Amino acid sequence: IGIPVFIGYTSSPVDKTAIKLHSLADFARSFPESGLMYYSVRHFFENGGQQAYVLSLGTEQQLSDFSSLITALQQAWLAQTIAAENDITLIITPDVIRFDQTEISDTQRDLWLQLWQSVLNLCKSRRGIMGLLDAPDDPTLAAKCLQQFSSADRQWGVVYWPLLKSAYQDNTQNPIVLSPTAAVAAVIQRNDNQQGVWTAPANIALSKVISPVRAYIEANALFNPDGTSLNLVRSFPGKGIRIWGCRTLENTHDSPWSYIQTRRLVSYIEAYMTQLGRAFVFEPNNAITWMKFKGQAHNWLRQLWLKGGLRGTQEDQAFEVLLGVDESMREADLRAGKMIIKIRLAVLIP
Amino acid sequence: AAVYYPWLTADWTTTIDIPPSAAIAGVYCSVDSTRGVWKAPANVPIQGGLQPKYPVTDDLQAQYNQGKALNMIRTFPKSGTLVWGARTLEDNDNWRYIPVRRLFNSAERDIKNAMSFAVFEPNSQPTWERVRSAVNNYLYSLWQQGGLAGNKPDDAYFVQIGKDITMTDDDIKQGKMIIKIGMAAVRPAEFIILQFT
Amino acid sequence: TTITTYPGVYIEEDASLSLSVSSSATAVPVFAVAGDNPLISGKPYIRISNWLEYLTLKNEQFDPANTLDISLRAYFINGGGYCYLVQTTDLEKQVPKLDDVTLLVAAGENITTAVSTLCKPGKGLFAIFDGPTTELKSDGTSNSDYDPNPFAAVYYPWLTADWTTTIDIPPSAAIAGVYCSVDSTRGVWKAPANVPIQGGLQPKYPVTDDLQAQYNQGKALNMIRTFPKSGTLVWGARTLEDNDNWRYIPVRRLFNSAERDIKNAMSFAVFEPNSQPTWERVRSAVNNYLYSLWQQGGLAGNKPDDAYFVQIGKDITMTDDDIKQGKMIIKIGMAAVRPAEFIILQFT
Amino acid sequence: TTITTYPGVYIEEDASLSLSVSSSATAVPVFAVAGDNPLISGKPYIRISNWLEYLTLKNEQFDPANTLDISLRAYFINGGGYCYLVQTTDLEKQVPKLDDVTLLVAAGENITTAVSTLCKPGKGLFAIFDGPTTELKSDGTSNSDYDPNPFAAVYYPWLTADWTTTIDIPPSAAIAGVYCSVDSTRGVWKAPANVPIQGGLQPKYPVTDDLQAQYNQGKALNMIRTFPKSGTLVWGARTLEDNDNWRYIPVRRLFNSAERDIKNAMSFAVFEPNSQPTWERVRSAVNNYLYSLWQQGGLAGNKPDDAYFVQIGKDITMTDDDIKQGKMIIKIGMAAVRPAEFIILQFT
Amino acid sequence: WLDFTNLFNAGCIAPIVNYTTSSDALKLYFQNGGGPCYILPQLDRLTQGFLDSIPELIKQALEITLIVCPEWDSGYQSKIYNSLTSSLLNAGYFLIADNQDKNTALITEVASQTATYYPAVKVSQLIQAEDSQIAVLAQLKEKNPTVYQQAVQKIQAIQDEIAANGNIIPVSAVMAGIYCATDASRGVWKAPANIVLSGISDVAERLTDDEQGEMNSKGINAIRYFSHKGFVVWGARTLQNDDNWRYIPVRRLFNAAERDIKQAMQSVVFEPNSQPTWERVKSAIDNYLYSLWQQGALAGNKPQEAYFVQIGKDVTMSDDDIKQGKMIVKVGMAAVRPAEFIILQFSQQ
Repeated sequence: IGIPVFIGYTSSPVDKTAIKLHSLADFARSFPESGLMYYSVRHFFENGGQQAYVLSLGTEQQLSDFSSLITALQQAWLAQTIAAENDITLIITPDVIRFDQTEISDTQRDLWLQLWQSVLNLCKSRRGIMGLLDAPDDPTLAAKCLQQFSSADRQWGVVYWPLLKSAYQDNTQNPIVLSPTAAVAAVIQRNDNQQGVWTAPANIALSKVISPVRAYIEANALFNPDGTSLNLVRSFPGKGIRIWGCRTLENTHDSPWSYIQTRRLVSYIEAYMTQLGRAFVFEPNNAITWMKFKGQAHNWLRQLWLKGGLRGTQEDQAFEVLLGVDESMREADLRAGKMIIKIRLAVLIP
Repeated sequence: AAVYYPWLTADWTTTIDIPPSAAIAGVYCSVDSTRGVWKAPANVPIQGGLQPKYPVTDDLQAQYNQGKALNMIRTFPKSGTLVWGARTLEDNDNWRYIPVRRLFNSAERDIKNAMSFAVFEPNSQPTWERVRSAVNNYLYSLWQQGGLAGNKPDDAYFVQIGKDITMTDDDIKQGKMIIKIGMAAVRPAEFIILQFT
Repeated sequence: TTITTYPGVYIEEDASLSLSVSSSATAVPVFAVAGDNPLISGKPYIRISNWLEYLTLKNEQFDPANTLDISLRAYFINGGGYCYLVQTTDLEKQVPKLDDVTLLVAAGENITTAVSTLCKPGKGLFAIFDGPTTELKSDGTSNSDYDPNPFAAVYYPWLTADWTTTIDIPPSAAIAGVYCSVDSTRGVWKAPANVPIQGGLQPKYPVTDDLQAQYNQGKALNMIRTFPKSGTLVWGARTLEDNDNWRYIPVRRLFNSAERDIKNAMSFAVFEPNSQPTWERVRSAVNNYLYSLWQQGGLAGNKPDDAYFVQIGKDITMTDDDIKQGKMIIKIGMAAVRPAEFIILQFT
Repeated sequence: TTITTYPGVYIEEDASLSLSVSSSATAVPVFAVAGDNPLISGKPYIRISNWLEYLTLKNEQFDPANTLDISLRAYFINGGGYCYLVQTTDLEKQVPKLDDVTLLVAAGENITTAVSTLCKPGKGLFAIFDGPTTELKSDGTSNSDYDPNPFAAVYYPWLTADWTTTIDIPPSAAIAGVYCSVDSTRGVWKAPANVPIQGGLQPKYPVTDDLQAQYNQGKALNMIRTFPKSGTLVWGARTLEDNDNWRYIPVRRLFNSAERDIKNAMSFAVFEPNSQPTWERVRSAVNNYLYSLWQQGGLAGNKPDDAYFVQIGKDITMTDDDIKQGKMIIKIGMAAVRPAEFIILQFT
Repeated sequence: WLDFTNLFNAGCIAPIVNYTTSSDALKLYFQNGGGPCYILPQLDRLTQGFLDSIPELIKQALEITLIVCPEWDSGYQSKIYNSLTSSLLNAGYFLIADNQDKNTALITEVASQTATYYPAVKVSQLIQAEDSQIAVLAQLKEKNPTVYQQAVQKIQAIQDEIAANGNIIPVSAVMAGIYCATDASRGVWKAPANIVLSGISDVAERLTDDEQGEMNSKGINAIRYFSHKGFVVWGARTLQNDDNWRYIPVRRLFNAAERDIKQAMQSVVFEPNSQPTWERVKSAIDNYLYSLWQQGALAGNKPQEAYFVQIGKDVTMSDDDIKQGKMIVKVGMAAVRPAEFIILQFSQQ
């Protein structure tokens, strides 16, 4: 299941390694209260979040500027730590709020693109890691950034907009503005447990949110049918605050990665197949081994199909596994010592 | 021959590290008794609770896995210490893997010992029927256990002996009986490739 | 081609291209603005998505004396979407820079030079003109000023409303709004005629049935007329070219949308290998798109092979030397559906 | 001939020549500029790729009083591509130095000396002249000045437009635009006549049906006329030579492209061995190119042998003494298509 | 990239002063999917001895396939390119170069084995290194601050010029990563064009369709920006403009096939020259080519139209060649060319 990690500056300095948190008491045991990322951590837990990680680049007081934050995110040690820690799945950086939107110049537009690229670089340390991204406050700059973003890792990026205000208050009575990334991350964990990975985390109610920091009408231009669209957090008349949108940063309309559930479902299938395949690393490459691998894979895929995870009326259209001296490889492949398994899938559409 | 790296260390070791070959020899017997000689002596744990002296990265092993390869003993996060790699010192397709070379060694040794009881027997048809049946049964047993690859037995092995099949008239007059044996040894699935659509 | 170098498990994903055609927006207009207007001065273009948004960009109240305001409110009251504002002297530069632009709207000023240098085969643009402001001269010679361009249409007469005081709304402003409403409801292949004007606008002059017949040939003038039982309607869907290929607006606009959709789809298959597997994928993608149009009724024919055909192959469309020079040639035939402009009833 | 000198494996590639003919652009013009023009002064030539680019090279606005500006904007409004600007006195020098040039355009000034020395058989060039600026004299003798060159054509009369104030556009400027549009759409073999003038230009003098009939023989004048239903059209596609071989512009221009394309292809076989294997490859490459032209409709014939023939061999085209002197001789025949200038309908 | 950092000092300053884009260029190469690579560091002044040893050192590393010079100076690049002997590139090595001008193409010893790209790319931030990373600065500071101030002024002088003119990185380093990424995803036969560049800020100069068409005839591959797609590679042509070696995938596919077959034949270099040997040799090559055809690397409906192998006593050799020890094998491959131009012909039928 998706286990998010929080990257940000923390008032209490700690080592360069992450920590494991299962409840706010453990968070209080390691960290002091009051702070932007602590408030979001509370928001994540209060929405239904079970467990998450926290990583600190430094202390809260050493915030300098946007370029300093991006440069700090580009250090090598963070990539190794998330790569080493196996169960991390999502990346969250709520500290982007603390910086003002002075102008809409090319200087600001490029900086937002680098933050997206830098986070996506961190997501490529291991396969299956999804990144949750933020967008500039006004729709004009966000639309400019969406159209002008050029990267081959658009498949792994999900962006939410706009910022959110919650009932939490500082010593001064001002509503705390929080990024929606923390809120959705709890929803994914709830959706992963109650409904599973293959259920889209959209059309679902959030909690303890007063109102989006901006309105509905200004957000019409951000959504786009073909590609480079956003996901909207939108208030409703008589239905509460809702999450409206489940599309990633993928551009091509035909790609199956245009939805967050499809990309995560395939990666979830990939993780088990790698786990299952490790038991066969040096097995003899004959008919007995192929039948054993086919049986285990077919049974697990059949189990997933009966939960509605795959699009199909019979088994054949749902999935297909090929493994043998034919239809998957040749005799020269056996002498080379490699086994080839071909798996076909049919994902759902939200 | 095969080479194993690195040297192993244990709690009882004080200043001299255990050579890897000593522990690997024990692994050979355990794998042979449980799964068979044709099974690769890799992806199996070290029973002594021994630890490698140096860690080997994934890419570093990839550098030494070609040509005169060095089979590696590595520690894995969820499986402990395992033996990784089953390559010999020759990279050709015939003898790239340890199990293929060791399987032929056992097959040759077994048949050679069996054939010493039929040395000075008459060299005629009745003897050829008996030697052909004995070798066929031995190879059939290996194919049943999965030591040879093939849908049908004739796709896995063949045994030839006769007056006009393997030897000539002059060979018989000179006291030579010639048997040709072919074998399709099963090879380890060193790499597993998964492709999705 | 994964290279196996260390023992383990390798993960591969299919990277072969998946090709399909997607329908774009076929009603995005561009409005022409005079030089003296302060809103457009000092900027390449302005994108306006709502009538209220235009007022937000402005700082005054609604002005019935400026042609820009009345044209925009007439366009929005008839339905539509976002529109661009471009200086007339900058049309030849900015229009090619905007790949989403579909319609070029005169908006009440001379854009004859821009149309001839922009609306060309393969460009995907279409133009809407404004008819003469005076009485329709009886003998039928009030068409000489126009150029017989098959990518343009002229509408007559200028419209007036209650809020109008002394300047009449150009017809092209309201017609552009009608184009979006018809396309969204019935489709691009539907004729943008026999439909009402939603703004409650009234034509400045009445047009008799016989007078329309005089101007309905050759470089015709599509007429906005009032009917006793149907109110105000748009009558006539003819372009400025009278040949059978491009006589009607829907046929010309349908090809514009089809070419634009396929052109965008093929940009994802430019440097792909030029062999049999690629030809099978492009053939299937184009066939599905044309099959969808025939199902909706955009193409005429009892069976699909009677309405369209797609050809691509090593000996069908290109030769051996064409492949060696990096040319992929696809032949596409299409039978567009035409309006039933005249209905003839005969009884015995 | 790999030399085996050490034990090992030897790698080499086949180096036999591969020959193919590629189609070159057939509408690249060169414009003549007066000496006093400051833009051309101090430079050999200027290459202009767009109308906006020409204004960028200039520093003033559009001037309707300079012949250069009106000619270029008339050329681009009718379609076209990159063009070169050369001084008239330097035409004989710069033109042979540009191998992509196809057309020579008078652009409203005398280039008779340059044309006579440049447009010769095998050079691949073609010239477009300007007709007299006065009334067409009735007796038909207003043609003594022009030289009967089969590589040149004359167009009458000069054109006028709304933007023109006191100087009329030379006809050759607009016609050069028509050549590019016709070549791109229909092919170099199609007559550049019976096609509209896209710029909204009007002829200065009307030409009656009888008057054109007087000047359509010998050193003919192709006429630009206005028709009641089709607007302004180009009428006539005759050169200045009236023999059957080169009477029509399409026949002369089709050959000009054919020799240019084949000549470029044969530059890869200048020093190849003069034996049978080379003859087979040269014949196959030329046959494929000519077969492509016949498929597109550029050559008339029921079967390929009725449209073209290629001959090359040891006893077919060249002798033993020809080979020993380093001569390879290829004979090429071509049945070019011709315009249907007169259509005669007979009823019974 | 992590391996490079552990072995080399990443920075924008060459060892002592000179400005180097090599560290930044290598970062872009790994950012665009590049795999393991080889580094040939140049030390001190550019002597003639280093030039002569370049072909020798490359040949010792048996796996090297592509040659890239990630330097920014045009004069330095020209010296490196000319140092590559014709016998080196003709042995199965491909060179990737950066054009210095839009109008004229590069001059290369082996035109068929060279790809040229234009324009250069821009990045926002370079790699800045502490004084302990620059080789001769921390030691120099504590020993003599006077000369340290002298060097820092030149370092600061270099720093602001780069910021002023923009951070321009040669594009050949980026393209090398695209080559490996394409070869991992699709085959070597797939053209490396139409691939989105990653981790870039802007191109040095924007290009139009008309301008690119001028260069594409000359053989200069362009980097174009498209609104619907971003920054992509638009061009897959080498520096030779004949029918055979015109597209990069065709040339590089042959290099792979020749090198693979040549390496396999090294175990046959003294086998008996008789019929049984020819049958084994023919079968091995036939299976290799058959596998390539099924992957889509060769054009043809049946194997007889895609490839052919010929070896025999009277079909390829003769009695004298056998007596002299020659074994001749004929291999024919019909590679697949990219569809550089898509032409849509719409008719109203």
